[PDB]
Amino acid sequence: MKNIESLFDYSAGQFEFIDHLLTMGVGVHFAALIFFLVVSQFVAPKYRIATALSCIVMVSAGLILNSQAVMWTDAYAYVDGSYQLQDLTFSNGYRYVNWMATIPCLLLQLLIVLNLKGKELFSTATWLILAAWGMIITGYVGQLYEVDDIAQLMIWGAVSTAFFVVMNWIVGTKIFKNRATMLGGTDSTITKVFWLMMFAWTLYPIAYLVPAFMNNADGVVLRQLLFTIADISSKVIYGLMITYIAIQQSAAAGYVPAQQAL
Ligand SMILES: CCCCCCCC/C=C\CCCCCCCC(=O)OC[C@H](O)CO
Ligand SMILES: *C/C=C(C)/C=C/C=C(C)/C=C/C1=C(C)CCCC1(C)C
Ligand SMILES: CCCCCCCC/C=C\CCCCCCCC(=O)O
Ligand SMILES: CCCCCCCC/C=C\CCCCCCCC(=O)O
Ligand SMILES: [Br-]
Ligand SMILES: [Br-]
Ligand SMILES: [Br-]
Ligand SMILES: [Br-]
Ligand SMILES: [Br-]
Ligand SMILES: [Br-]
Ligand SMILES: [Br-]
Repeated sequence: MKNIESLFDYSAGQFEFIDHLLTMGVGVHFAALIFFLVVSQFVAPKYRIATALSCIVMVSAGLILNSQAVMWTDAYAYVDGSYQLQDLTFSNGYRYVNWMATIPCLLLQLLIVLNLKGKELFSTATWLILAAWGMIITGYVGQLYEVDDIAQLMIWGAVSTAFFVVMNWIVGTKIFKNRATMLGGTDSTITKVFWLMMFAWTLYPIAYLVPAFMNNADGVVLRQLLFTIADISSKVIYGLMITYIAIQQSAAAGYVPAQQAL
């Protein structure tokens, strides 16, 4: 009731497009899961946790997308030419709770391939996860108001954006100060990962603001489209680049299965 999805009836085309976006997302993540599983054997032990974290992200995201898909079809029924709300079973909040889990995994695998270790790894990961959780929690509270109090959505979103900016400053600083440690030419690749991250993660706050500038059924569809683009880019494409960096550094470090795989 606190999300704009509950305010509208949906045409068959809108309803089925959203359903298909979610089910396609399930398939893409679970297909990627198998890929990350199989290639982990070609990653040196020092970096293998990075590929395992991608497996965890894939199944976490895939399970939540699958839950959303079923909740979507549970909540609406085709009545008198449109899909109409029948039950209070759909909200975007499950995405937020999930981010609490997937964002730390995405950040940790970056720090691993940057060759951080020991106290700097633990300390950097701690500040980053705290900043990320602050961002997610304040965003979560904000979107509880996307129907009733747009002013409060904006203020919680400004607080959330402050955490986001500080998080990105930490990430960028560690990347640019440590890329000279990277092997196999991946000092060039990691800079592209950072820019991919900036692009993909910024799509989420744009989706968060849809209720302010497109409060109608097509805005609901656009938000799910943006989430889909952002999810694939921030989790799947990002994970593929992290895995490439892990294998390339594994090979440059003399790990034979990595060398043969490449
Ligand atoms: C809610 C309103 C708040 C509005 C606030 C607007 C400020 C945005 C400016 C920068 C964002 C920081 C993004 C992080 C970019 C990377 C920075 C970095 O990596 O620094 C390089 C380092 O200094 C070299 O070694
Ligand atoms: C796979 C999911 C990812 C990488 C989620 C990332 C989410 C964000 C970067 C969220 C950012 C937000 C803001 C900066 C302000 C508005 C509220 C959020 C939480 C959507
Ligand atoms: C309040 C929340 C704080 C959460 C802090 C999280 C701490 C995570 C610390 C680092 C995890 C590293 C574990 C994997 C080791 C990889 C090193 C390697 O195998 O080469
Ligand atoms: C239970 C798991 C959550 C772990 C939280 C620990 C990390 C803390 C990070 C920043 C907290 C930001 C506080 C925002 C809460 C105010 C919203 C409200 O209470 O209405
Ligand atoms: Br239609
Ligand atoms: Br239509
Ligand atoms: Br190793
Ligand atoms: Br997720
Ligand atoms: Br179905
Ligand atoms: Br490259
Ligand atoms: Br939201």
